[PDB]
Parts: sequence; C-alpha cells; structure tokens
Amino acid sequence: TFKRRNGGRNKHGRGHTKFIRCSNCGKCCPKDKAIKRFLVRNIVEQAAVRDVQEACAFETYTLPKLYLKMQYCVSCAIHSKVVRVRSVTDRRVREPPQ
Amino acid sequence: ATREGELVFGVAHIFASFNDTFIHVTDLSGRETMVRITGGMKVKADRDESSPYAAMLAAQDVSQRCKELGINALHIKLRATGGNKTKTPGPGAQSALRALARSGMKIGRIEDVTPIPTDSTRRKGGRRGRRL
Amino acid sequence: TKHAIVVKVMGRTGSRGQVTQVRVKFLDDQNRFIMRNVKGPVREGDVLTLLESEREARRLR
Amino acid sequence: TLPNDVDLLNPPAELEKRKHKLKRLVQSPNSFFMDVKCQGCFNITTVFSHSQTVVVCGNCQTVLCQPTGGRARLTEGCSFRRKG
Amino acid sequence: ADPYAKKDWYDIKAPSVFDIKNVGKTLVTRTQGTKIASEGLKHRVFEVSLADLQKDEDQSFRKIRLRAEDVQGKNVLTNFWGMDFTTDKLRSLVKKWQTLIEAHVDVKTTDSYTLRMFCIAFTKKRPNQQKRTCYAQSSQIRQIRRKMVEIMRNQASSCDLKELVAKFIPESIGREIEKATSSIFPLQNVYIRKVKILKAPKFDIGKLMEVHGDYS
RNA sequence: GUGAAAUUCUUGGAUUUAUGAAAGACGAACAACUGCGAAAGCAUUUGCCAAGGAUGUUUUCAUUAAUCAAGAACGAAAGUUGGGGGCUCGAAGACGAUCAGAUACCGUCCUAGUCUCAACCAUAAACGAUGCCGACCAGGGAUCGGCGGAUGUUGCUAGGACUCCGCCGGCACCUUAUGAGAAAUCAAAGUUUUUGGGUUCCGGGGGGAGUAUGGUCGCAAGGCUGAAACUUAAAGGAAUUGAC
RNA sequence: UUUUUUUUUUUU
Ligand SMILES: [K+]
Ligand SMILES: [K+]
Ligand SMILES: [K+]
Ligand SMILES: [K+]
Ligand SMILES: [K+]
Ligand SMILES: [K+]
Ligand SMILES: [K+]
Ligand SMILES: [K+]
Ligand SMILES: [K+]
Ligand SMILES: [K+]
Ligand SMILES: [Mg+2]
Ligand SMILES: [Mg+2]
Ligand SMILES: [Mg+2]
Ligand SMILES: [Mg+2]
Ligand SMILES: [Mg+2]
Ligand SMILES: [Mg+2]
Ligand SMILES: [Mg+2]
Ligand SMILES: [Mg+2]
Ligand SMILES: [Mg+2]
Ligand SMILES: [Mg+2]
Ligand SMILES: [Mg+2]
Ligand SMILES: [Mg+2]
Ligand SMILES: [Mg+2]
Ligand SMILES: [Mg+2]
Ligand SMILES: [Mg+2]
Ligand SMILES: [Mg+2]
Ligand SMILES: [Zn+2]
Repeated sequence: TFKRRNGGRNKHGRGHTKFIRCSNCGKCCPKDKAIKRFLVRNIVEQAAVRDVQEACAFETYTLPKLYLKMQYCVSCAIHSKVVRVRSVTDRRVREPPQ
Repeated sequence: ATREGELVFGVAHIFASFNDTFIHVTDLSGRETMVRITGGMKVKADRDESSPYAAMLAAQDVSQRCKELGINALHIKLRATGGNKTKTPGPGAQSALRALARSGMKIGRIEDVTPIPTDSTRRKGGRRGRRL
Repeated sequence: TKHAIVVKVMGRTGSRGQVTQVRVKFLDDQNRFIMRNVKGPVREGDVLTLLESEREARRLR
Repeated sequence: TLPNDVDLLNPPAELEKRKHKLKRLVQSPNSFFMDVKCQGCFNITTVFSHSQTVVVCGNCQTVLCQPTGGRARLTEGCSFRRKG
Repeated sequence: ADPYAKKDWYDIKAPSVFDIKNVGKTLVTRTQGTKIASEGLKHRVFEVSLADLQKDEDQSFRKIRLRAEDVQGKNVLTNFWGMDFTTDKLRSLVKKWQTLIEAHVDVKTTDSYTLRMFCIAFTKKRPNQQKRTCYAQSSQIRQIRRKMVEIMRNQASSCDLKELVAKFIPESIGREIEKATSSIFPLQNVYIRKVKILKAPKFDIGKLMEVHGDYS
C-alpha cells in the first residue's frame, strides 16, 4: 500500500536529485527527502551571557550568533525526535509547528 | 605593560570536539604559543576528556598561567571538528568560555572559526552511515 | 562555599525523580542566579550551602 | 460564468475579447495595421503591429519600429494611428 | 627552563590609512647565535578587526590582515595584506527565498599590487512586493556580475593600495555597484566580501615609511 | 576513537597554533512540493560551438499525420581491457573490540575501485511500480516561461524591479463526487454490462524458473530469446478488530 | 543508541 502521495520526498518534474550526508550518522539521503533544520542560536548560552558581558573588554559589543544547517536522514530524525510519527490525517499537515 | 589598566590581548583558540577540548592561547599573529591546556590533561578516564568540568578546569589553569605572562584579555576562536565532520561545538566550549570569563580575564571578540568546506571530500562511514 | 536561597522550584528531575531542580539566588550577590540540582525535600525560601558555585545544573534524565 | 447563464451563440463582447484568439466562436487575430509617421517627415508608412523586421522610412532612413517578443516597439519620436 | 624569560615584547603599528596605530603586542625569542629576533617577526600576519582599527563598532564585521614588513626598535611596522568578512556576518547575510550573486576579478594597482577582489550581493524586495520571493533570472544575474566585475576592475586599476583601502573602509565601491546595478534588479548588502594579495612589489623602505609616522 | 576500550600516533615532538606550497577530488550556504532534458541525467565563472521548448505571428507548405514488428541512437551505479591520475572514502584483506561464537554490526590500516581518456558492458524499486496521440469533463489559490492591458512608486538607467487584471504553455498542490474503484485511493486510475476514438506492448492460480536446452551478443561478468517433467490448495491484494 | 539466542506434532 502507498502511504504518502509524494512518496516521502519532494521530487516533481525531475529525474535525479543528488544526496546529502546525514549530519548525525553520515548516511546518504536525497536532499529533497532529508529533514532539514536551520539552527540560529547565540554562541554564549543564556546562562553564561551575564558573565561574558561583565568580562567584556570593550565599552560595547554584540555577541555573535551560531548558524548551523542540520540535514537528517529519516532514521536519525525520528530517533532524535526531530520529527515524530503522526496519525494518518495529521501527517498531511505541512505547516511548521507554531 | 605601561599602565595597570592597559589590556594586553591574546587569542584563545578553543577546539571543542566531542572527544576532547583544547584551550590554546597564542599572540595576535598566532605564531607564538602562551599556554595549551586540554581536557584530557585534567581527567583520568578517556570518556571525560570532553566533559564540561574538564573544560572548566583547563580554562582555570589557562587563565592562571596567562595572568603570569602579562595577558589581560583574550580573543575567542571557537571551532568544531569541521571538514566533512560535525560542525557542532562539543559540550566543553560553553564551559571553557564561562570559566575564562569568570577567572578575571576580559573577553574580546568572539568568532566561530570552524573549517567549512565550500565542498568537501567524501565523509567516512559508507553510504549507509553509522549503523547502531 | 557560598549561600544561596531558593526562589522557585522548577520540578522533579532524573530517571526516578530523585533530585529536584531549583533556581537559587546568592545571598552575597543578589543579582546572580544559578541552576542547581537538590537531593531531598526542598521548598521555596530554603537556603543551601554551595560548596562550589561555578557549575550549572542540567536535567539528569 | 455558469454554463446555463450564458448563450454559446451570443457571448458578451468582453468575454470574446478576453478569450484566446483561436478559442473564440470565430477565430480572429489581435494584430492590426497602423499608420506611423516620423517626427519631422510628412511621409506616412504602414506598419504591422507585430512586425518582425526593422521598418525604415525611405526618405530620412530612420527606424520606425523594433521587433520584440510580441508587438513591435516604435521609436520615441514616431507616432501611430490604428489603420483599419 | 622557562622559554618565556628569553622572549621580548614588540608593538604592532598599523598603516596611516587606519585611525588607530597601536594594534597590539607580540613577542619573539631574543637573538641567540644565528637566530635573529628580527627575522622571527618578519612577514608575520596579524588579523585585526576593523572596529579596533577605526574604533567604530559598526565595522566589527570586517577583518583586516596586516603583514609585518619591517622591524625598527621595539615597533613592528605593518601594511595592508588583505581583508575578509567574519563568519557570523556572512552567515547572517545569506538567507532563503532570495538570490545570491557573487563575482571576482584579478586587478593590479599603480603600485604593482596584484590582488583578487570578491564581491557579494543579494536581491532586495520592494516595499509593496507581495510575492514571497525575490529571484533574479539567470540573464539578469549575469548582467549584474558583468557590472560588478567592470566596476571593481575600474576602481582598483585607477588607484594604488593606499587609496584602494581608503575606498574599502567606507564601502564606496559597494555603494557604486548598488547604484549601477539597480537598473537591472534591486540589490541589498552589496559588499567587497574578500580581498587577497596575489603578488606584491619588491620591498622598498621608502614606500613603507610613507605610511608610518616617526616613532621616537 | 568508543556505550567503555584497544589496535594506532606520540620528547627523533604527536595532537594543537600561524604562514606558505603541491596534488586530486568535491562544487556547501543560496537550493524551493522551483528549472532544463527522450530517459539516464544536469548546480563555480567567462568564451566558443551547434541544438531546443513555450510564447508572438493577418509569414510559408498543404495532409506531409498517429502508433509502431524488424532494425537502430542513448542508457545511473557496479563491472571489464589499457593508459593517465590516484586527495578522500573504501569492496577484498589484515588487526582491535563486542559476543557463547561474531567470518558482522562499532573502531583502526588498507588493495581493487572511487576521477579522466579510448574501447566494452546494456542492466536498476532504470518508479508515477500508472504506453503514446486525440476529444469532453468541477471549483480554487499558488508558482515557472512567454505575451496583452492598466496603474503607482523606484538613492536606478523608454526600459528594468514591484502592484493589479487577463491569454497560452509547464512542474505541482488544495477542496469536492454528480464519477470510478475490492478498497487504499484517483480530477484522471472519470466519461464502461447504457460495454466500440486510433494505435504498440503485455498477464492468465502458486512453484519448478527466468531454471534446462538451442540460438544470438559480449574479452569476461553476463545480456536477449526461453521450455518441460514434476509438485501443490492455496499463494496473493485492500481494509477491520484484537494481540504484540 | 553497550548487551537481549531459542520455544516438537494435531486440536481446542
Ligand atoms: K510508490
Ligand atoms: K522528508
Ligand atoms: K575522549
Ligand atoms: K587511491
Ligand atoms: K577494505
Ligand atoms: K550473544
Ligand atoms: K553491465
Ligand atoms: K518511486
Ligand atoms: K498557470
Ligand atoms: K494429527
Ligand atoms: Mg507498510
Ligand atoms: Mg532515477
Ligand atoms: Mg582520549
Ligand atoms: Mg537504529
Ligand atoms: Mg546491538
Ligand atoms: Mg523579469
Ligand atoms: Mg594551514
Ligand atoms: Mg534555477
Ligand atoms: Mg556554490
Ligand atoms: Mg587504469
Ligand atoms: Mg582512510
Ligand atoms: Mg568506473
Ligand atoms: Mg528490466
Ligand atoms: Mg509570468
Ligand atoms: Mg501461472
Ligand atoms: Mg537456536
Ligand atoms: Zn542519520
């Protein structure tokens, strides 16, 4: 039985899509199928922000940010709980969680 | 060197991997090493070399040693393993940075210098990845 | 060895819920808050003796 | 428009204009011929609205229109009148 | 034996193009036998933030490379050796749902400095735009790249290294590129992302001392 | 380096830091329910070389067309022969672990290979598991290319960017049944016992078996074509409840 | 993300 209309990927009007390597296990996975997340977080964790600011060597300074694009295979994405198994009706929802 | 409040800046190259932590301090050019304390020099078990506590101890030792060499402030160069491997810093990065901040050292510029390929050689593990 | 007062209790922590995570405010410095894991019953208004205040508590689970 | 709300033999002129030229009840082109005059020369030339060639006035040897993807673009000086 | 007890400290001096001359301090082992301290400091490269050189936090996204050219007394006289963006700045500029345009050109200055300049730009949405993307067509991208290359070559070839760095500091070339390319597509965050020195002229003390004041 | 370790490298200085050089791969982010191509496939710049769809056309020919045995062109990856390359990773192999064993999963080092040229090979879940051409058949919002119309801005040079309304063509999506279906589902898998638009291929319970034999292609690996004796009551599809 | 192999024949 077929469970997804898109077959678990995002390929339309296309023959082949080159793969990426899973950021967790290194497994090959088509890019249109890999679960991709973009993480933008402060280099200094919120706990240490005050201590680092108190030790600033300049009158003013804005702490940088860390940018990471994570590309997971299906297995790692499920195991890491990046995505979860949804009900038959709920897995047709494509909007990101609020 | 002239005034007590004058700031002498070094560069702290922090290599926080998932197996170890490095706290390497050099001059501005980077050609001269001041102190290099790793997390594996502060623990007994190989599994604790990258722990936050080992990073904190290494950072405390680094700050203590640098204070004797006339270094007041440090620039931060945080990196992960990079290459085709993980770009996420190890658990010891934040602990080392906090310990350096809390040890009386002034913090300068903070930069992420993880080596990022515009495109890389093949990553290890085969096309099926690490199977566990 | 510093003294901190519990301001609020975040909840139970650990596989068996053995420890409770709390937010404690240092008495000497009233503007510094830290995260600690506490063993044994604890409520708001309690004072703990921190043998070392450098560490930050993380969920044991 | 609902099918029973319109007459297939007497469609409103707006709908016929909006339809594709070949899908109208009777095929009819959207092109036309125009009388283009240069700015300074009294000579008058007929030009196709969708000319594929650079039409040049014989007298002054000036380009009147430039071929494009669809309708030809006239030179700024020249003006045109719909001929038909 | 302590190796730091036989090391002397030196002062790094920036060229005149920058407001601040004192960049920092570096040390080298004292001269012993054939090992000359002055040779250990020669051609050293220091990466310094433009915010420190200009004392302006708005320039903290630019990193400047200064190479040690000569040593006089306890001062190391440097000169411009390239510039780059910080990683966070570049990561912040690149975003989805927009087009990224890059160009490079190899140019020579009037001083015989052969350098490679790298330009970056992004398409900009209009204030009344309703569609969710601002994508330029490939032909438009090629036209923009042509304009970028032409402007960069014209700007670099008509000036020396000193005036080129003077142009870099306020980002005049990027402003010119944005003004010129607007007729093709609106652009934002137009910058000279990176400059690297390919070839440098034979060292001349006279030229070096023109950008460094008297230290005595 | 791992769950933890060990194999391994290390005061002949490992790892780490800065600068520089060489080599060979790979072209991140941008990058999408987006594009091009017959499919396979195709992502750094610039030039050259031919090719192409769609759009526009009050241009030309005038049935020249559709689909196709035989026969041809191309055809991922792996593999073959011989050069060139040989960074990375890495079949085989060798070690270190784990284990009752562990010819594995994990770790360490590596041959062929991975790249390119010349010549072969012709197979993939080569998938939309869904032939091509043509007609009709509900609605809606997005998006790519071209074109028509309207309108107001732009640190720009009539144009370009954006806004609105339309036509054609394309990749898709959402809703719905008056349709179909064993259903899952499908706006084509509809217009089918109220059965007929044209045309190619191709299945006939499950195994034996894609095997034997013959032929043919290939250096080989194998490809294409392709049985029978005998055996058997089910195998199998979709969906429901429970249990796990 | 350590390790976890197996349960005679028919029938209820
Ligand atoms: K399928
Ligand atoms: K997916
Ligand atoms: K370790
Ligand atoms: K090799
Ligand atoms: K091997
Ligand atoms: K076992
Ligand atoms: K083959
Ligand atoms: K498929
Ligand atoms: K459309
Ligand atoms: K029986
Ligand atoms: Mg299933
Ligand atoms: Mg394919
Ligand atoms: Mg170790
Ligand atoms: Mg698993
Ligand atoms: Mg296991
Ligand atoms: Mg356009
Ligand atoms: Mg290097
Ligand atoms: Mg594109
Ligand atoms: Mg790229
Ligand atoms: Mg060979
Ligand atoms: Mg290897
Ligand atoms: Mg090959
Ligand atoms: Mg086949
Ligand atoms: Mg359009
Ligand atoms: Mg049969
Ligand atoms: Mg058994
Ligand atoms: Zn994975």
